[PDB]
Formats: sequence, C-alpha cells, structure tokens
Amino acid sequence: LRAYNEEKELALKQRLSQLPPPGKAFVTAKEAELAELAEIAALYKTDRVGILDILLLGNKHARLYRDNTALLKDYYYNGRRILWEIKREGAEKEDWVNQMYFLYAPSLILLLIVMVYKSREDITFWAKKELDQRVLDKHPEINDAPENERDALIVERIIAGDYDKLASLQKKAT
Amino acid sequence: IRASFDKAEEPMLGDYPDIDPFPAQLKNPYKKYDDQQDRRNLEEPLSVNDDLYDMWSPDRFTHFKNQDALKYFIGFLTIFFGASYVATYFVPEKAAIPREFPYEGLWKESGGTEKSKAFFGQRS
Amino acid sequence: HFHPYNTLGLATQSAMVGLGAGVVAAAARNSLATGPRNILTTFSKSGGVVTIFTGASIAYVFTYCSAANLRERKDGWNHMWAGAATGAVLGARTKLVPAFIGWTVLCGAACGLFGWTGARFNADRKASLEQSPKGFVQEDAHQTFWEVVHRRPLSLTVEQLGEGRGINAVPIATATEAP
Amino acid sequence: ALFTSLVGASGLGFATKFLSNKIRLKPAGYYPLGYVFSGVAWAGLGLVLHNVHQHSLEVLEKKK
Amino acid sequence: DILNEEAKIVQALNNQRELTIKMHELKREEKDYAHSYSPLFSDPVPQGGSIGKAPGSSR
Amino acid sequence: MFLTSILLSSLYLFNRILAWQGNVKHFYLFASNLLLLFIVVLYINFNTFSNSFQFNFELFNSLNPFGLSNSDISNGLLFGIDGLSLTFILLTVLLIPLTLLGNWYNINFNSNLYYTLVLAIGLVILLNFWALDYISFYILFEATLPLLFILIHIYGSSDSERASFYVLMFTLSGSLFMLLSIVVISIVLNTTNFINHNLFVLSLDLQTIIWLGLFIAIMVKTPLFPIHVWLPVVHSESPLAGSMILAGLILKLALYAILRLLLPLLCEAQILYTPMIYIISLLTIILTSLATLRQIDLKVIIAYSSISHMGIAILGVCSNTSLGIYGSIVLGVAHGFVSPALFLIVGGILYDRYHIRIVNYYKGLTTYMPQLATYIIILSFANIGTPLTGNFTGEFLSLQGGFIRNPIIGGISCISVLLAAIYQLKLTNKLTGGISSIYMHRTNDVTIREKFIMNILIISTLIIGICPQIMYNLLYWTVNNYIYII
Amino acid sequence: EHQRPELVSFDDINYNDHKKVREAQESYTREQFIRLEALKTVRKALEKCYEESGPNHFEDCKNLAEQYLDMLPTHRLQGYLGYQRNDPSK
Ligand SMILES: CCCCCCCCCCC(CCCCCCCCCC)(CO[C@H]1O[C@@H](CO)[C@H](O[C@@H]2O[C@@H](CO)[C@H](O)[C@@H](O)[C@@H]2O)[C@@H](O)[C@@H]1O)CO[C@H]1O[C@@H](CO)[C@H](O[C@@H]2O[C@@H](CO)[C@H](O)[C@@H](O)[C@@H]2O)[C@@H](O)[C@H]1O
Ligand SMILES: CCCCCCCCCCCCCCCCCC(=O)OC[C@H](COP(=O)(O)OCCN)OC(=O)CCCCCCCCCCCCCCCCC
Ligand SMILES: CCCCCCCCCCCCCCCCCC(=O)OC[C@H](COP(=O)(O)OCCN)OC(=O)CCCCCCCCCCCCCCCCC
Repeated sequence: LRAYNEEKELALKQRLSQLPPPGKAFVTAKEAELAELAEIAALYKTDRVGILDILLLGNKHARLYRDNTALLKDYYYNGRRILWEIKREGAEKEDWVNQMYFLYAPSLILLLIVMVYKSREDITFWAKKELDQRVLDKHPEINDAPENERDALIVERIIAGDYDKLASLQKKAT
Repeated sequence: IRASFDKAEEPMLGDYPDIDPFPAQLKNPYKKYDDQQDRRNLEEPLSVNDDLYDMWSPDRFTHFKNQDALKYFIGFLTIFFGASYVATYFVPEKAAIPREFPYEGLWKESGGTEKSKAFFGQRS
Repeated sequence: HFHPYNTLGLATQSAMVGLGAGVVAAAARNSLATGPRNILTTFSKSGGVVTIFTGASIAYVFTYCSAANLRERKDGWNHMWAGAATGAVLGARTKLVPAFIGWTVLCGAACGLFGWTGARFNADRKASLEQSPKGFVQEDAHQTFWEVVHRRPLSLTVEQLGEGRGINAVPIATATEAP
Repeated sequence: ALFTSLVGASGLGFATKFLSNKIRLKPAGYYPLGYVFSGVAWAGLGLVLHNVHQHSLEVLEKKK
Repeated sequence: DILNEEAKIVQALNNQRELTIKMHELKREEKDYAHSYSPLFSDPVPQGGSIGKAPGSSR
Repeated sequence: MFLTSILLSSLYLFNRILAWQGNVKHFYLFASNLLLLFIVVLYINFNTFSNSFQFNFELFNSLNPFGLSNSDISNGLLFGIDGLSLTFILLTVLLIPLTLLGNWYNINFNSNLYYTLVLAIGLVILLNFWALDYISFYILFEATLPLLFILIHIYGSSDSERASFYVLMFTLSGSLFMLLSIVVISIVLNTTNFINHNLFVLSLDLQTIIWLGLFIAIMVKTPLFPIHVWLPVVHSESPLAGSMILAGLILKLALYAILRLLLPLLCEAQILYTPMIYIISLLTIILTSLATLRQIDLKVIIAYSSISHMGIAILGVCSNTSLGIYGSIVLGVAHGFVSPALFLIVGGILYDRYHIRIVNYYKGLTTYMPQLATYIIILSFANIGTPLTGNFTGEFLSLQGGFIRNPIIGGISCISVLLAAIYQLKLTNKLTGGISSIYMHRTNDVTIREKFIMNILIISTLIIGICPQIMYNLLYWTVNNYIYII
Repeated sequence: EHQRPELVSFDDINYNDHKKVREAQESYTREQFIRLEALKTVRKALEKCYEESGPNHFEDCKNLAEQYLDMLPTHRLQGYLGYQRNDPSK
C-alpha cells in the first residue's frame, strides 16, 4: 500500500505546461534552462506509483498521471541521449530486468532441474531392474550366491535364456 | 555478356543499364578506389549477376586458358596411371615363397569351426 | 470387361456437334455486339469461334478414344491425354510456343483431375455413403470401401503392401522361437 | 450447469456494450448501467436457450 | 487412476458416435401420412367435388 | 464461483494497469512469464510411466457451453497432452517471452496493438498443441492466419502488402485440402479424436486418397518442393516477432501434425507411398539449400536455411524407424532455438541499426563489434551441425533413420552437411571479415537485452547438444507409438 | 518401489474398451524394452570378452560375437501398430 500525492501531481502538470517540447528542450547543442530539466527528469525516476493506489482510484487521477509520466519519460530519455542528467555511472537498471532475471530465469533453471531429475524414471532404468527381477524369479538359487558373484550369475542367465515373453503375446500367430 | 549465362539474361532486364561484367580482381590495385578492399568506386553500376565478379567471388586464374588447363590436368592423370599400369607387365618375380603357418593354417585361431574351416585359415 | 470405341464414329458425331456449337455461337456473337453488322458478317467478324468449337470437339474425343483403345482400360488418365489434346488446340490460337506448352500441360492436368474423380459433374447415386454399406462390418466379411474393421487380415496386407520393408508374412518374434 | 451458462452469456452482453461504446468513440465505462442492461438481456437469452435444450433432452429421454 | 479417466472419456465419445449413427439413421426412416402431413385427416382418399356426383365413382 | 472471481479480479487488474500505465508490455511479460511457472508445474505432475493422456478437458460441451464438463455424452472440443505434445509446449512457452521482449525498444507506434497480436498468436499455438479433435486441432491451425495477416501488413518493413497476402493465401490454399481430408474421415468414422483412431482401419483405396489431402497440406506448412515460394518472402518483409514465432513455432507445427494426424491412422497408406516423401524431401534438401548461394538479401538466407533443416526433419519422421522419430523431434526443438537467434541477428540487431538488409553493405563487423562477431560465428557453427549443439544430434539421427528405410536416398541425402555448411559459412565470413565498410558509421555494441535473448537461445542448444537425453523421459512412448514394421 | 503391471495381449480383448487396449499397447511396448535389454547386456559382455582376451578374441567368444550379430535384426523397437492393426491366420 504505497502512497502518492494529488496536489503535487497537479502542480507537476502546471510545471510542465510552461516547458518546451521534448524535441526542443535539449537541441541547444548551460544551467539557465538545462538546470530545471535535470531535476524534472529525475521526477520520472522518483517512483510515485502506489501498489494499492492504482486499484482504489478513479480514472480522473489516472489520465492525469498517465499524461504526466508520458512527458517525464521523454524529458528523461531525450536528455539522456543528448547529454540526473550530467553524470555517468553503470548500469542504470532498465524496465525488463526485474521480471526476466527473477521470474523468467529461475523458472527456466527450475525447468532444467526438473528435466534432469525426471530422467531418473526412465524405461532403461526400469527395464534393467525388471529383467534382473525376471531372472531372479525363475532361478532364485543365484540369490544364494554372494553379493559380488550375483552380477556375473545374472548375465549368464540373460545370455543363456530368452526371458523376453514377447511370443506369448502373439498367440494368434501360432 | 562474355559468359553464356550473362547472355541468357538479356530479355529479363527492361530498365537495367546492362553494363559489361569485368572481374573485381583483374582490375589493377594501384588506382585509388573508394573501396581498396573490393576495388570499386562509390557509385559504380554493378553487373547483371554481380556475385560471380565480386572480390568475394572465386579465385579465377589468369595464366592458362581453362580449356588448355583441362588438357594438362587430364594429361598428367593419364601419364601417371597409364605408365604405372604398363609397368605392371615388366615386373620381376619374387625370390621367396609366401611363408606358412601351423595347425592346419591357424583356422582355429582366427575363429572357425571344423565345418567352417574354409573361410578362416591360411597356408597349412 | 470393356468394349473398344469407334474412333471415327464418335469423332464425326463430335464434329457435327462442334459444327452446331460454332453456328449457334456465331449467331450469338452477331446479335450481342455493336456497330454495322449484317447477315454475311456472321462468319466474317466471327472472331474465329467455329474453328474453336470444331477443333476442340474433334481432338478431345479422338485422343480419348484412341488412348482408351491402346491402353485397354478406362480410368482418369484417358481424360488427361484428351485434355492435353484440347489444350493443344486451344493453345495454337496464340502463336507462341511456351504459351502452347502451358496450355497443353495445365488443361490436361485439369481434365485429368476431372476424369479421376469420376468424370461427372453430378454424383453417382450408388457408391456413396447414403446408398452404400458403411460403418463397421458385422462378421468376417470382405471389408468393402467405406467400411471400417478393427484388424485387417495379414494375408491381405502382404498382398497389398509387399513382402519387403518391415512387413512380413509372419511376425518377427514368433518367427524366432526356441523350438 | 445453469450458472456458468448464465455468466458466460452475461459476459457476451458486457462485450456487446463495450464494443458498442468503442464504435461510438466513447471510453470503456461510458454509461455503466448499460452494462447491467446488456448483461440482463443476454443472460435472459441464455435462460431461454438453456431451457429449450433441457426440454429437448427430456423429449429424447422419453423415447425409450 | 489415469487409464480409468481415459476409459470414461472414450466411453463418452463412443456414446456420441452411436448417437450420431442413430440420428443419421432416424432421418432416412420413412414416415407415416399422419406424422408427415395433416395429423387429422389421416387418409389420402379424396371424395373430392360432390355436387353433381354420380353413384359408382369410388373404387 | 471461485474461478469466475479470479477472472473478474484479473480483468480488473488489467484494466487498472491500462489506466495508469500506458503500455501493457509489462503485464504481457508478466502473464507470458507466469505461463512458464504454470507449465513447469504441469511438467512436474506429468506421469512419464503412462502412454496415457494425463490432463484432459472438454470445452464447449452441450450441457455446459461456458466451461468444463463431466457427462457421458461428449460433443465439445477435447484437449490434452502426452510426451510428444508436451515437448513442443515447453519449446513454445520459453520462447514467447523472448519474442514479446524482442521488440521492446522498437515499436513506438501503436505498441498496444502489436504486443496483443504477438501474445495472441503465441497462445493460439499453445492450444494447437493442447488440442485433441481433428476439428479442434484445425480451428486453431488457422486462428493464427488472421493475426498473422495483420501483423505482417501493418508493422511489416516495406512491400509488406505482398508478404501479408502470401501468408494468408498459401497457407489457406494448402489448408483447405486438409479440411477436405478431415471432413472425409469425420463422415466415415463419425469421430474427431486423437485417442481412438489407432483402432479404426480404413480400406486401402480410402486410406490412399485421404493421405493426399493431408500430405499436400503439410507440404505447404513445412514448405516442400512445389511450395516454398512463400517462405522467404514472408520472412523478408515480416517484423521481428512475427519472424521468430514463424520460423520457431509455425514450422514445427506440421512436424507435429505429420506425427499426430498422419502416421497412426494412415499406417498402410504410407508404406506404399513413403518413396514420394523421400523424393520431395531430398529435392528440397538438394534444391533449396543450393539456391541459398545466390541471395542478395540477408534475411532470405536464414529463411531458406529453415527450409533445408525442415526438409531433413521429415525424412526422419517418415522413416517408420525408431531413431528417426526422436531425431526429428530433437531437430524441431533445437532448430526452434538456433533459428530465432539468427533472426535476431539479421533483422533483429542489424536492421535496427542500419535499416537496410542487403548483404553487399555489410563487411568488417569485427573491428567495431567484436562481441557480435562472436555471436555471428558460434550461432552459425551451431546452425551447420557441428556436434555438441543439438542440431547435429537431430541431423545425425534423422539421416540415420532415413538411411534405414532406403539407403540410397540416405547416402545421397547425407551431402546436406556440406550443403548446409556452404551458404552459412559464406555468409559468416563475408560479415565477419574484411575492413569495416565504407557505408557504415559505427553504431552501438549489442546491448544487454540482445545478449540476454541470445545466451538463452545458445545455452538451450548446448544443453541438448551435450545431453539429448534430458527429454527422453517424455518421448520414449512416442518413439514406439508410430512404428508399423509388424 | 519397482512396480510390475500385468500383461495384456491384443488377442481377445474386445477393442471397444479403452482400458484393455491401452494396457495391451503399453505391455507389448514394455516387454519390447525388456527384449532389448538382453541385446544391451550381451553387448556389454562381448566388449569385456574382447578387452580381456586381447589377441585371442577370435576364438574365445566367437559364440558371443555371432550371438550379438544374431540378436541385432530381431531385438529392437518394432511397433504395436503392426500387431494391433493386423491379425495373422485370417
Ligand atoms: C483430397 C484430395 C484428393 C482428391 C481425391 C478425389 C478422387 C477420389 C476418387 C475415388 C472414388 C471416390 C472415393 C472418394 C472418397 C473421398 C474423396 C476425398 C475428397 C474428394 C475431392 C471415385 O472412383 C472413380 O475413379 C475413376 C478413376 O480411378 C473412375 O473413372 C471412370 O472409370 C470408368 C468407369 O469405371 C468410366 O467409364 C470413365 O469415364 C471414368 O474415367 C471411376 O469409375 C471411379 O468411380 C472411388 O469410389 C469408388 O471406389 C470403388 C473402389 O475402387 C468402390 O467399389 C468397390 O468395389 C469393390 C472393389 O474392391 C469392393 O467391393 C469395394 O472396395 C467397393 O465396394 C466404390 O464404392 C466407389 O466408392
Ligand atoms: C571420386 C572420389 C571423390 C573424392 C573427391 C573428388 C574431388 C572432389 C573435389 C570437389 C569437392 C571439394 C569440396 C567442394 C567445396 C568447395 C569449396 C571451395 O572450394 O570454396 C573455395 C572458394 C574460395 O576459395 P579460393 O577463392 O580459391 O581461395 C583462394 C585463396 N587465395 O569459396 C567459395 O566461394 C565457393 C562457394 C561455392 C562452393 C562450391 C559450391 C558447389 C559445390 C559442389 C558440390 C556438388 C553438390 C551437388 C549435389 C548433387 C547430388 C546429386
Ligand atoms: C479461438 C477459439 C479456440 C477456443 C477458445 C480459446 C480458448 C479459450 C481459453 C480456454 C482454454 C484454457 C483455459 C481453461 C481451461 C484450463 C483451465 C481450467 O480451468 O481447467 C483446468 C485444467 C483442465 O481441467 P481439469 O484438469 O479436468 O480440472 C478441472 C477440475 N474441475 O487443468 C489443466 O491441465 C490446465 C491446462 C491449462 C493450459 C491451457 C492452455 C494454456 C494456454 C491458455 C490460453 C488461454 C487464452 C485466454 C486468453 C485470455 C484473453 C482474455
């Protein structure tokens, strides 16, 4: 539930009405006219919005706000192009970087994480264990072998026996 | 217009100026063009089918004629494989027998079964 | 099976029909026009229509009957060859070769598309859903066109597809059995 | 269900009033009781078509 | 618990398929003279034009 | 009442962001980004052990027209996923914030129109891959075309009239024959359905002549040889978003539709008629990858590159073998990464800077843009099919699957590695090398957003190129669901 | 927990119920992966035979090499639509 001010929001338009257009206010290739603008351009940045203030108001405030922001935007970016204005530090955060680094990128990493650990349940990893269980069901005496010996005593059954039971689903064939 | 494909595009152009296509490489380099890299003045009319006559086009040798060059290449290809084939008739014979192996030709060592002894095994 | 066609008889019938069509079209062209015209300019300022209606009508049915006789069957291909001949007649009015080749290819393809569907502007009464057995089959019946079954016989699919690619007269696993 | 079949036809009504405002070059909410009028009218059309479909289903049920 | 929720949908589509086959067969079914035409006055039989009528005209 | 209340709240929030903020670039980004958070949680609850369709819903049923329905009689519009259907949704949803981002600082005139059209023709191609009837697949197979027509006509570069007419005309002209072949199997079977049609056989004389109506319908959409008239000249005049979403999403749809529609009820009509598919796919690979050499324009080259890779892909599908199906899927998921990155390079970055797309102006890009010439080279060498990039895994398996089915056509078609190297490296060394050009003032380096897009579209190729198995957990049923080798 | 669902043939399961049809599809599929793991196990054994044998691999496991080249045409994925759409002996 952030805040705004109404009378400041009217006085800002009263301030802007006497100002030159954005296509003129910076095309003079200092501080007589360029010093009022370097504060007004920071009125774009100063972040008076309101979280719950957008919900609980009428459109009379909304149109007034929207026209004021649409002029402060030009006074910021035109002065950024020709010339706070007269500084240089990096990097001035943009408009898209909040919901591409903090919603797009972590969901897009979470997608990689889920794809890696969903690959654990695979048909090869299940078919190997099912084939070993099918060996140990018919011939459970190789369970009595030691733990190191069983991995070579299953393979002699696999190589030896068929153990596939595909021709038993095809009883119409023979 | 020199090549047979440049001639075959005369009825398409209607307002195109139809200039003479000349390679960008065979221009001299010592004239100071706008583009020293590609040998081309700033507003110079490009040819019908330019990108065979670009600097980035093929190398386009200029010493031999291409027809002659074809004859010389196939001439070397012929004089190698003809001489090396005729020289197989003038070969001398060997002084040794091929060597021999035990165990009925090592049929069992390189695979094999008693019925299958023909495919595997050498020089009993 | 079939019966061969009288090429000369069908061609001279179509020649008479093309004659009558050329006459009625020249009579239509006189009256649906402007400027000074009389009885004699029926065939003077005719636009050359009676040659169109005559030549197309001869060439189509002559090529059609000839193609149906030398192939000894009737399908949509005969309409393709006959429409190619019709495009040859209609292409010669514009005395240019790539035009002519285009007329012969495209009119022949359009007439072949007409012939393949049944060579009819209307429908066939029988052999369509409202008047043909459709739905599932009831017993081990020969599955006709328009019908569905659940499992085709393997001896039928080996006759239709072949004995090559992956399809075989015995499935591959019971072909490799322990006894 | 009857209720969603009312709410959807009422939403069609809100779309009619909205688009009729936007052809006349008015704002979105111009005469905001007119949304209530169109919602009730098109919802009544949903009532009618819902009941006709009910009775048609019952006529099909009675044929067995 | 998903094979069952498929069997439900496939039954719900085979029911609609049999519904269509029925309602497409119920169109082509021939209809009575009392359903198709005038419900009362169910006969097609005229007795038309009785003022100067002649005995022996019925058949 | 609850899900109605969510909509009545969200439309109000949309209204108030329309009122105070001017653009809805931020709320379209927020919505299209939350689509990821939704679809990944759908991926978590996806049972991979079942061939079955997991998440099913009918819209527009009789008993409930505005919403969901649970009845014993269904005539609405079915929707659901498995596997196959889900890899392409995951391809989609991580790309649509990138095209929505892709024109961020660009539009300047009726931006609210443009981003609405782009987001809408992305949501329609989500629900393409959700669909389950033949009609519900088809009623969104051309809900794209209106908004594509108007997105090309307005906002197209120059001579966008003709391109907009082509994207309506060619797609529609090939699409009506698909409508014919859908009508025929909806009056024979009386079912539009993607679940039951494995059961239904047809007569070979019926199955023969309805495969034509779908094959010369996908011949237009993945542009095969009597088509691809329209592909480069819809690209070359498109805007930036409608080129990425065309070449990354609209093309792979018919790769999905040859799997979903054709292969499992046309089973016996294909094995007679695959060696026409091999003719057409080979002489798109031989012909359209050879007309790339003589191209003056710079976006048209990447257009014909898309044609050549989609011609490799459909001789992996039509192999009736097990490696080719998975190879064509990994082609469709990796070309949809590497190719819109190339459209960001050609009409994305370079047309924003210099506004003319002729090749002849552009040389010496290295001396003033080093960290763009890197993205020229690694992304080109990803398009050719260097290994470890995910394009080679697909090219390799699809050439192998097309080598099983007919080995002479596979041996001839193997030359595509050469033919795809020729034009791409010829373009790369014209752009990368030489003295920085005369015509060209030095402009900005590639900026933070046009790196943020690129590194996503490069890592997402490299992960598939290092492990193509990260999506075998989805696809291993659909490797089997389409083989008819008895 | 390694679950083992049942085997359902396509023969006599009445292709009007989608329960037994889909289980028959998945069962023929899963048994086909099992049929493949025998190929993938003999290949793993043949390579160990080769690497330990060294020069006499020609005669130590001629049987395993010929074994692997016998299984290779007939242990792969083949499709349930071949056996579902067609019946032998009809
Ligand atoms: C999607 C774009 C693709 C365009 C395809 C359009 C062309 C489709 C044509 C094929 C089709 C319509 C089927 C269309 C259904 C879907 C149409 C889909 C969209 C339509 C746009 C028209 O078939 C026509 O084919 C022509 C040439 O092939 C013939 O030409 C002519 O030949 C000469 C006289 O024969 C004339 O003297 C000559 O003047 C013409 O030359 C015609 O005779 C024939 O009627 C086939 O219909 C027919 O097929 C036959 C089996 O063959 C069926 O009978 C069967 O008999 C037993 C045999 O096993 C079995 O008991 C059983 O199997 C079945 O009982 C029929 O029931 C019937 O149905
Ligand atoms: C029988 C045994 C077989 C064994 C081989 C037999 C000999 C085969 C020899 C030919 C094969 C060589 C590989 C083909 C690619 C050639 C590429 C090439 O050479 O590009 C070089 C060219 C610039 O090089 P250059 O200007 O000369 O450099 C001078 C530096 N001072 O750069 C360029 O700008 C060239 C751009 C065009 C590249 C060539 C395009 C045509 C390629 C022909 C391939 C044929 C495919 C036909 C497919 C039909 C299939 C049915
Ligand atoms: C142009 C004509 C085409 C048809 C009109 C266009 C479609 C209109 C939008 C309707 C379709 C999507 C929205 C509603 C269906 C999904 C949400 C839902 O409520 O159902 C939950 C869904 C399936 O339902 P179920 O799993 O059975 O659980 C319900 C138990 N009662 O459980 C799930 O698995 C969720 C699946 C959601 C994914 C849907 C596809 C994502 C794309 C959404 C696009 C929506 C476009 C809306 C545009 C808004 C503009 C104001």
